[PDB]
Amino acid sequence: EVETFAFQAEIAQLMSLIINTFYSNKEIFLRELISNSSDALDRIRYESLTDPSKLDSGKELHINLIPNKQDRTLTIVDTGIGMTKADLINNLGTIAKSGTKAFMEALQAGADISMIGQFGVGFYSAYLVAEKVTVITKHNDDEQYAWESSAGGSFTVRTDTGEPMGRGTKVILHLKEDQTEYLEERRIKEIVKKHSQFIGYPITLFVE
Ligand SMILES: Nc1ncnc2c1nc(Sc1cc3c(cc1I)OCO3)n2C[C@H]1CCCN(Cc2cccc(S(=O)(=O)F)c2)C1
Repeated sequence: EVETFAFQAEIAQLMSLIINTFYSNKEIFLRELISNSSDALDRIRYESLTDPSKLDSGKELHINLIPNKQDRTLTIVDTGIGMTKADLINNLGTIAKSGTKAFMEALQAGADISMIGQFGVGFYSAYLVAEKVTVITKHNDDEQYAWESSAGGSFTVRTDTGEPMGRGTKVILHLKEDQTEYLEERRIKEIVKKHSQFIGYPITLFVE
């Protein structure tokens, strides 16, 4: 049972801007996703101070980067706090509406796409390099879901039938045909070193 949803017009507008604007420095997507993973790892660590039981779904706090040339995917995996169905359908968009407006205001005033993370919507920078994004996520006290969107104004949510994760989020980037450089070990290493070098969690780059 797959549910189909329309993005708020403001989010659809943001995604179109990311897809349509000529902007050569696409590699910033990876910093934005790693930063989101780090923040989600922080969140579950903090929650666990008052309530140790929230690590019952996994004590290890880390990030994996998994390239796959057969599937033409780059997956960013974390064991952070995860997202609920209510998040995927309602709450993320509610919060992202404000950040999107500020970001577009800043772009008018002369900012560039590389500062998107200051507005809380760096996730959508995935669409610089991906034709489709699939998000697998599991939050304590909710089920594992698959969110998916190829932009175009809509997204889908299903209960995920795949391998159970425990707790956390997988962002699966289905890369555009001309963006397969982000599957190459040397390129990913370069980018993580340049932009994500002080992240306070292990980042494991899987080999093909
Ligand atoms: N890896 C990750 N792990 C966990 N979470 C991640 C994440 N990546 C992202 S970004 C992302 C990923 C997406 C997306 C949109 C975005 I925008 O659509 C499909 O998938 N988020 C979502 C976070 C990013 C920081 C701002 N919050 C606000 C918030 C909302 C609701 C509830 C709370 S609360 O419980 O603390 F009150 C807070 C959401």
